[PDB]
Amino acid sequence: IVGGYTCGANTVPYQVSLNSGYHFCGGSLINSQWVVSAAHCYKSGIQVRLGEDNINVVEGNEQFISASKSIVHPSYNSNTLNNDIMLIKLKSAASLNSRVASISLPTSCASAGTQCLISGWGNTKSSGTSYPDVLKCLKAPILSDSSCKSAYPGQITSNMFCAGYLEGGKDSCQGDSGGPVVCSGKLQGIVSWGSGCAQKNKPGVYTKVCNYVSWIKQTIASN
Ligand SMILES: O[C@@H]1[C@@H](O)[C@@H](O)OC[C@H]1O
Ligand SMILES: O[C@@H]1[C@@H](O)[C@H](O)OC[C@H]1O
Ligand SMILES: [Ca+2]
Repeated sequence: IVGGYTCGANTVPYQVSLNSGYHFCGGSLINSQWVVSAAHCYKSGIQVRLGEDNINVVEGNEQFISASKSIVHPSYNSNTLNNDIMLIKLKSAASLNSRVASISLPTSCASAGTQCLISGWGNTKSSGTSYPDVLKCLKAPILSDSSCKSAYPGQITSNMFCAGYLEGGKDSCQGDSGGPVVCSGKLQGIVSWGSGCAQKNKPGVYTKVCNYVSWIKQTIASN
C-alpha cells in the first residue's frame, strides 16, 4: 500500500497473509476453511496466516494453517492476468472470532464511484523499496471502465476493473497481490496488477470478484 495508513491491529479481520517461509502475498478469508487470492500468487508450500498485524512478531491472535489444496481458476492466463483468482483450502478450519472473520462475497458488482478498502503488506513507496511489518490500508474509489481502458489500452477485460487515483501517489503495490478490495462489506476486488505503483494515469487493476461467485460457490460445495 502506497500513500495509505496503518489500519490498526486486527481491524481488517478477513485479511490473511500467504506465507512460504516469508510473507509473499495477501489473501481474503471467505469461510472458516477457504481463502481466495490471486492466481499469480500460486505456489507450492503455502501456509495461511490469519489474525496478523506485525507479520514479524507473534502478538496473540495469529492462526497458522497449512493449505490442503489450491485451485487456480480454470481459465487463468498468466500473460494477460485475465482471471487472476485462486482458491485455497485450509487444512483445518479457522476458529472464527471478532479478529478472525470471513468477508461476504458480492451479489452485485460495485459501481464506478464506490469507495473501497484496500489493505496489504506490500511496498509502501512508489520510487523506492520499503516493506511494512504492520498492515497498511488505503481507501480508493472505483474508476470507470472508460478511464480504465484508456490508462491501460488493450489490457482491461470484463474480468478486471481499475480503482485508485489518476493523479498518482496512492496505490496498492508489490506484496499486496492476492489481497482484498472491500466495498460496502463486499469483497469486490482482488489486488492483481498495475504499471508500477502510485503512478500518474496508472491506477491499480483488480480482479472482478462478482464474475466468480458462481465459480467460487460451486467449487466450495464440491471440495
Ligand atoms: O499489461 C500487458 C498485458 O495485458 C499483456 O499484453 O502483456 C503485456 C503487458 O504490458
Ligand atoms: O498455534 C499457533 C501458534 O503456536 C503460532 O504462534 O501462531 C499460529 C497459531 O495458530
Ligand atoms: Ca503476527
